[PDB]
Amino acid sequence: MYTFVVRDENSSVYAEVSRLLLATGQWKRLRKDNPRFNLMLGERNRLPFGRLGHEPGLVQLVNYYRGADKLCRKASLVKLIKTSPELSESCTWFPESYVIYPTDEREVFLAAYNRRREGREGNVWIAKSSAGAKGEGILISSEASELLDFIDEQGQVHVIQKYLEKPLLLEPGHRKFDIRSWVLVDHLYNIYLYREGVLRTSSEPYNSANFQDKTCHLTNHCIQKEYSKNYGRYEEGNEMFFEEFNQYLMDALNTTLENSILLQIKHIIRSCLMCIEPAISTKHLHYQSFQLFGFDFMVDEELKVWLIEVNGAPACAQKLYAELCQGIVDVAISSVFPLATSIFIKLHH
Amino acid sequence: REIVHIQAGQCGNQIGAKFWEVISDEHGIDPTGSYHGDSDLQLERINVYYNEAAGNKYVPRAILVDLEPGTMDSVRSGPFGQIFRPDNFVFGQSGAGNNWAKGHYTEGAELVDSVLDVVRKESESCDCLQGFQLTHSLGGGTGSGMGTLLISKIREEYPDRIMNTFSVVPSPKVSDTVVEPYNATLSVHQLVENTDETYCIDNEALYDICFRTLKLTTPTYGDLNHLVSATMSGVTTCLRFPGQLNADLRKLAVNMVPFPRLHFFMPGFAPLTSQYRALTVPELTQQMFDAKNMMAACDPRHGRYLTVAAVFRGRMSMKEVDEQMLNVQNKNSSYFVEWIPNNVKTAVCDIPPRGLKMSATFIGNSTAIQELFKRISEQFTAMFRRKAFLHWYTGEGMDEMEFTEAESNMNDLVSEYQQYQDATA
Amino acid sequence: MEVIELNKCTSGQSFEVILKPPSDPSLEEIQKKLEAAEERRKYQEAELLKHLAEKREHEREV
Amino acid sequence: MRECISIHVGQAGVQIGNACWELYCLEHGIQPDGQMPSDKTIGGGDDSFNTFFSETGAGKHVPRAVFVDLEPTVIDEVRTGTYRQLFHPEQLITGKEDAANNYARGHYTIGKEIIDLVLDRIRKLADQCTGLQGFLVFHSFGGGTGSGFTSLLMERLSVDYGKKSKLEFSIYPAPQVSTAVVEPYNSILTTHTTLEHSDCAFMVDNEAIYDICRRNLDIERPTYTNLNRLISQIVSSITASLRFDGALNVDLTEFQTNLVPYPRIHFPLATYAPVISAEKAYHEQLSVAEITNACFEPANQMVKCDPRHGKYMACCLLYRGDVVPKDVNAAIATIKTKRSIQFVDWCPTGFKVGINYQPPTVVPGGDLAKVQRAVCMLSNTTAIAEAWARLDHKFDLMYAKRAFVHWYVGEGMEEGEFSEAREDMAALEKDYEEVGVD
Ligand SMILES: Nc1nc2c(ncn2[C@@H]2O[C@H](COP(=O)(O)OP(=O)(O)OP(=O)(O)O)[C@@H](O)[C@H]2O)c(=O)[nH]1
Ligand SMILES: Nc1ncnc2c1ncn2[C@@H]1O[C@H](COP(=O)(O)OP(=O)(O)CP(=O)(O)O)[C@@H](O)[C@H]1O
Ligand SMILES: COc1cccc(-c2cc(N3CCc4cc(OC)c(OC)cc4C3)nc(N)n2)c1
Ligand SMILES: Nc1nc2c(ncn2[C@@H]2O[C@H](COP(=O)(O)OP(=O)(O)O)[C@@H](O)[C@H]2O)c(=O)[nH]1
Ligand SMILES: [Ca+2]
Ligand SMILES: [Ca+2]
Ligand SMILES: [Ca+2]
Ligand SMILES: [Ca+2]
Ligand SMILES: [Mg+2]
Ligand SMILES: [Mg+2]
Ligand SMILES: [Mg+2]
Repeated sequence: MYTFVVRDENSSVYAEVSRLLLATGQWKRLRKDNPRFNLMLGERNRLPFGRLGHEPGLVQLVNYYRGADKLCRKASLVKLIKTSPELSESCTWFPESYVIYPTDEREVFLAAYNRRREGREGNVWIAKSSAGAKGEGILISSEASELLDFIDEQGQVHVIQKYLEKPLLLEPGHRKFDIRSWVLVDHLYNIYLYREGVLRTSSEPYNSANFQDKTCHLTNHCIQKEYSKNYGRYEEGNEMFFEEFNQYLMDALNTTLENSILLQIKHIIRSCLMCIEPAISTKHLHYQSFQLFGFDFMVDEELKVWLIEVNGAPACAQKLYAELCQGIVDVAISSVFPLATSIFIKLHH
Repeated sequence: REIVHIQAGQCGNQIGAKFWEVISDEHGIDPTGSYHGDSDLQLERINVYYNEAAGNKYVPRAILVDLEPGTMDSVRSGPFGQIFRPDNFVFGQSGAGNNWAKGHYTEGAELVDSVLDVVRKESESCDCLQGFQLTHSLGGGTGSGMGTLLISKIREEYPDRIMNTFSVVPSPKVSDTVVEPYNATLSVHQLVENTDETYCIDNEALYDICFRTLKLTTPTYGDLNHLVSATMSGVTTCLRFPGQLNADLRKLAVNMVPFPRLHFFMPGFAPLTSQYRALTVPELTQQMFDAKNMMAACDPRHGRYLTVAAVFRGRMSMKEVDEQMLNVQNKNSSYFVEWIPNNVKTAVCDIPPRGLKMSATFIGNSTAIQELFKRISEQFTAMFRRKAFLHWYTGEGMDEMEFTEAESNMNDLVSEYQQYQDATA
Repeated sequence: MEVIELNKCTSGQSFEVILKPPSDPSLEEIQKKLEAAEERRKYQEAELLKHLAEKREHEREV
Repeated sequence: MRECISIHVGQAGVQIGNACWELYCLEHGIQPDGQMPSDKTIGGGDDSFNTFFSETGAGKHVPRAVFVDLEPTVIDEVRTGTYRQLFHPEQLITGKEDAANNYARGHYTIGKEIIDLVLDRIRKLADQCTGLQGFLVFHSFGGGTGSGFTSLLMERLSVDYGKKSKLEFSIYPAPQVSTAVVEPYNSILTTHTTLEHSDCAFMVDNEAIYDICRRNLDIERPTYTNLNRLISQIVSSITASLRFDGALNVDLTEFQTNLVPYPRIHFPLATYAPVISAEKAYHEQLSVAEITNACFEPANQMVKCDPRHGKYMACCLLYRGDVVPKDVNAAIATIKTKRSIQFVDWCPTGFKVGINYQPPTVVPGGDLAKVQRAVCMLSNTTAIAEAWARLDHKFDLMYAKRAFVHWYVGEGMEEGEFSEAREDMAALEKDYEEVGVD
């Protein structure tokens, strides 16, 4: 029977996967450093890809795609989109973003801000960086000087991205949101979209004139639960699931989630992952790879979808751990190591 | 690269005689020393254990030692008795009375010089001496006491040559006398320092195998020796036949012994015989890793493997042995140390033994071998705390403080085996 | 994709295609160490034969 | 003309040398008795093949080679084999007992006893050279002779032939075909002491050759004979520029100039295609673009690793057979638009290409099929460092417990050399990290 190893202790998702593989009766867990394994639930940093696929007579699988960081680091993602002919600077679903080191794009960022300033176009901007987690490291302003000054104050890379001033606002609440989608890519590079997403909801009413407040413009669950008094006023945990959001769109705007938003989502997922397919694919490699991705989108008031970031080590929604984690084993693991309807939308390419 | 064989004492000379019977058959040499074989592959590496002599005869490079003529008189009259060089019988008259001190310090000391004289002559006619192998028991007096004495004298004259032994370990279930744990403990201290490889053949295991698995309600020493000679044929098979891989005693020791003192191996054999059904590779592999096929009464699941070597003989689906070897490891991957990578090696010799189409020999350096020494240490202390039977030894000049030292070193040996059973990466 | 320095003969050809331009020990010192390991080898051997010599004393002491 | 002397050390080196020289003779139309009907310069000449073969008045063509093993059974097969007549006795040097996979035994204990004789016999061939270029040393990382004595030989060759280039063909250890667990120790030890003395080393992982043989030749359990005849093809393609008329890689110095910008990082990755079975009676011959594309499939590399996640410092395309420059450029243009090929910023993004019109030669009754065209790509990519990491990790696991170390100390070594060599590999691994990441 098959063997596997855990090398990430702080992993919510794969904690259940190792839990559920053990209960199968055909899987055996080993120490964090026994190479005689079939599957590696590897670590988020410096995973030793070079030491995989060199154990005789052992098919070796790993839950991460070497090189997928180029899509999951904010600075690299920008350069991937802007320098990839498959995506190009003419990208309709990515906000005009620039990579700013405190190679560099400082002038060219000011270049459009000036043209925009003279044109009375709401030149409101946001700066971000992958290092600052837990809602720390985030600045929004209307003129570069105040933003670029924050970038130089720190010592790591930062990207300046056009803050979207006209988000789709839910009612009752007149409040903001983002959408999280989970996508599984298996060893064959089939793209599987989990049929269940979630809206991370803002519990405070949107305010365009006032970004002084540090909770009316960000909604990563953690921020709302620690810096907002209305965590849960409308729905359990600032998390609205698709059934409800679909019904809301039908009633309020006479459309469906599938038509108005989810088509654009499926297109962006395919576009992003197929752009990098030749650089990370492991089809003829001595080891195979799969990986779970968490795409974060947002919707504007014209029902256009925008990709904001891609997270390569994502947590799941509490209710959906069981179903999702069972889906990985079915498609990602058992597909390689067979045993004695579906929850995924196969994004065909 | 020639090997010099030595057999000392009753046990040593009798398992030795069967060893020469077996390999002599495998190579096609009759009791008179004449080759009558079908393949030239039998002869390519025949020099390894035989000299070529006047009249196109092959003579075993063997030396026969005992302090009493009884067992050696039998050998000369046995099946292959006339194969050995008559000049290589060096036997005393008095005996050792199952007394380690008599073989090591008094009676043996008198005869030892005569033994090394024969060693030198065998060594002087060797193109490139590779090392020595000794067959002997650790419970008697000649094989145990004199055998470890000879080992000490050989290392003095050939300090850069490999010294290996097939040592039969005593057990109350197949016991000749009660002072057997005393002689064993004293011998082991010598083997820990002056041998490179010791194959621990435990008579308890040979009995259980003969009685429990082979369904022999009353085994004889002949029944146990059939298994011991079968193992020795299997351990030496790669050296005795033109085998794809290049097997050398020092190259083998380097790959099997990660620490100088932990050089005590568990032999194994499969199938266990005393039938015609072709045994399949699935069956050969799972047997050799079973406790029931081990020649040392130790549970491999109560320890860990430092190194392992499984040796397969015959024409067989070699792709299948690989598939299965890699299968049996996955089933027992917890019982292989993680800090010696790729510590399970496999060799195949196309020529099977006599009467079997496929066989397999197992050589393992497992930390569970301590269970044997712990068993011997208990029997030793049970008597030593009351100093029982010591007068047999103090009467030959020994001091009880040599006993205390030996006891301590073997409990040290156990402690060292425990160190690496718990070590991790 | 420029092709340059194309040489050719009856046996074959060779050339270069560019797509994007750029953006002491001595003998004595050895001999000593082989000897330094040799002398270390002898010391281990002497220490062995001394340990054995000590055990020859004890043998005939008994 | 400028001569090259091949030195084959240990079992692996010797047996691979047998494969290469067998192949060389067939490629040059030399018979096993050393006669060459096509050579009209009797008793001499400065032709291109003379870089590897000398000529006698009797018309025999003799490899400029030395074989050396610390035990004779392997070289004995040379002295009695098909090409026994090719070599004369003093070219073949043998000891009596081997190094038992012990680097220390090969370098120190036994090395000291035989080094002088070997050098003397090498000097006897250098004296027959008008303009010796350097040495090609074939050996294994794992064996005691191949690792320990080779390093000793390399050290003294740098002293006695100071300004002459030295190239290595090194067999990287693989569990599938090895019977030794200490090979990681010998690999790190020999690399450390040989690194400063080698100008260019072509490393071949036996794991790569093993899978290539069973995947592409459907051989269920390859032998050393299977592996060596495949390796010889690659070795031949690499050395063909020295033996045939040409413009690219005609001096050993050019290998260093074309493939090695930094001295320490001198391990080019070889990739070879097409490998085709002789059992497939009729095969769809592969185009120039298909075999050139195949040069970027890790399954065809001599060392399993992912160049996509490293950076290139140089690249040479060595075609043999019916190839013309136009078809090469077509493939390269297509390939660059479909593959992840990033060069370091301080080097040009270009390929140095060479073509010999003679198609690859296969030994009669071999496992390989004759093909219309083949290519061997030589790439200096940082991704090859993966092989060092693998090895460094195995070294670390055993050394933390000092497993097997007593076998080396007993032969005269100090534990310091273990950590001293391992520290050198640490720098080397970090040197590769500097050049190719971020
Ligand atoms: N490709 C290939 N590798 C070989 C061959 N023979 C040995 N090797 C490699 O070398 C290792 C065994 O050591 P050898 O090279 O045979 O021995 P050595 O280098 O002469 O050193 P000693 O045997 O100790 O004298 C194996 O693990 C292989 O990796 C061969 O014929 N072909
Ligand atoms: N272009 C844009 N327009 C509007 N809002 C934006 C935006 N870019 C970022 N945001 C805000 O920032 C938040 C997401 O930040 P981001 O996802 O980059 O931080 P993060 O990656 O550290 C949290 P996680 O790791 O859980 O994804 C959202 O709540 C969103 O409101
Ligand atoms: C008592 O004196 C002797 C005499 C003859 C042999 C031995 C012996 C055998 C042995 N066997 C058998 C063959 C073999 C071959 C291998 O590869 C080529 C291998 O892997 C390196 C392991 C084995 C396992 N192992 C050790 N240590 N000694 C001892
Ligand atoms: N396997 C086997 N073991 C034996 C044989 N004879 C004796 N022994 C073992 O050796 C012990 C007796 O020692 P003995 O052979 O008399 O030693 P000796 O005095 O040197 O010949 C017993 O405990 C047995 O375990 C034999 O024929 N076969
Ligand atoms: Ca007397
Ligand atoms: Ca004398
Ligand atoms: Ca000529
Ligand atoms: Ca130099
Ligand atoms: Mg993030
Ligand atoms: Mg008796
Ligand atoms: Mg050898």
